[PDB]
Amino acid sequence: RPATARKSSGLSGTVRIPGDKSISHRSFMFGGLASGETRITGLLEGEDVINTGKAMQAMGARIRKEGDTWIIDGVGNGGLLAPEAPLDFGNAATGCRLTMGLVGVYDFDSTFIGDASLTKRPMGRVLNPLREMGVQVKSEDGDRLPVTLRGPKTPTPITYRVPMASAQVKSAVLLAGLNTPGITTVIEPIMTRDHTEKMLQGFGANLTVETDADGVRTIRLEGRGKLTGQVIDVPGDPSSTAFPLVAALLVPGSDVTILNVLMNPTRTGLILTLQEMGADIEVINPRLAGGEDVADLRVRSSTLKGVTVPEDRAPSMIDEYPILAVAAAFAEGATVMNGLEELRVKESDRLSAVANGLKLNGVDCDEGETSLVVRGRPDGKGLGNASGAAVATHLDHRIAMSFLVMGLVSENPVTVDDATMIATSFPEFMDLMAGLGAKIELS
Repeated sequence: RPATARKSSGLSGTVRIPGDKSISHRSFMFGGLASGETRITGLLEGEDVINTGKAMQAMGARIRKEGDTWIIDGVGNGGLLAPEAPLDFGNAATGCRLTMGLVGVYDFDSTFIGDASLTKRPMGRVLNPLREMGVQVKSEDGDRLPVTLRGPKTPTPITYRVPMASAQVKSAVLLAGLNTPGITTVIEPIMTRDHTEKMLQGFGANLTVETDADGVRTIRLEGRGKLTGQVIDVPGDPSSTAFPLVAALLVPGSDVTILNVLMNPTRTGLILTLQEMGADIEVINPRLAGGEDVADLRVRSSTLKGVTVPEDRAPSMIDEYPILAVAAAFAEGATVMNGLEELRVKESDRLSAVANGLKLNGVDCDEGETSLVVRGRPDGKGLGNASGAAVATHLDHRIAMSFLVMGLVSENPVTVDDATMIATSFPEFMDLMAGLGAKIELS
């Protein structure tokens, strides 16, 4: 299902982006665990959230949705009730793993099952630390579902050095720490997404983060402490935010306000990069949501300037390299994006797709084994492709959307060989963008 974006006259509108999955998941989980009531609006009701909510309900949380608001009466930290049946996580690997972390330390049997897909996924990175806290683990093969957990009557807090920087493992251990007396500590070599830390604090947990000279982080959590209900308006998905954000910056005569933007630095490498590139992004109505920094962004057409993007920023914007590279195609000078680390543990996987799409669209860029270099053309002259040449998306929704955004600015249209994958990632993309005045013709 190819799609073509054509030069836009100027984007305008106020849009809200679908809630972030991670914050939605934690809001729902913490909402069910905390004492008191939590009200959530903007929830991304995806598999992880849904399945996690089902599990929280299975363990005593009272959940209901009224209007656009989910209302959760939590069981209180340490208040989880033994589930009467296995907790099926379908294909929600994240919801499954975090729930395991949360529940494994409870002194009741918990069985986790999932579909064929999730059942093949390794769980050991989460199961290992649970075992170290005293959890009895019964699992298949190389620690795969189905998994039965039974926490000890009293778990032991642990000081876990995440063998490998993982926000999820860190998250699983911290959640495990919640029902554990004493201080559970997670030490991660580099700061990874810290939504669990942020949201725990947002729910009243006694959690601190120490960072040493090397940036090594020591997250300490006082277990069995209180967690209390919160009013949470879930911030939007940063990666989805990226598109209208970049489109508004690039399409001249554009003035767009994006509501409820997550401003957590571990998720906003793109925004930070654009700001350095001189993006006219006005941060307004700053506030907190479940402990997360949130603001709305008033984005006006800007003249972006090339910058060098440090490899250490990549984690905070891993999925935004495609759209940043597109933004770079319209920025002054060159933009240098370093980090061959893992664009699939490669520096030519979909990294090549982006480079190729750019080239296909007249963009002067150089793809290396360590850095992608893009020399931009702010006025988009000569960019795009008048012959209708379609960018090979390689079933990558990020490439499809980034290049559709590109066509809103390039002198010549940009076509993507397929947009179907957009429905599976940011289905409201087409409507939101068209709503802003973007002209995207779908095959």
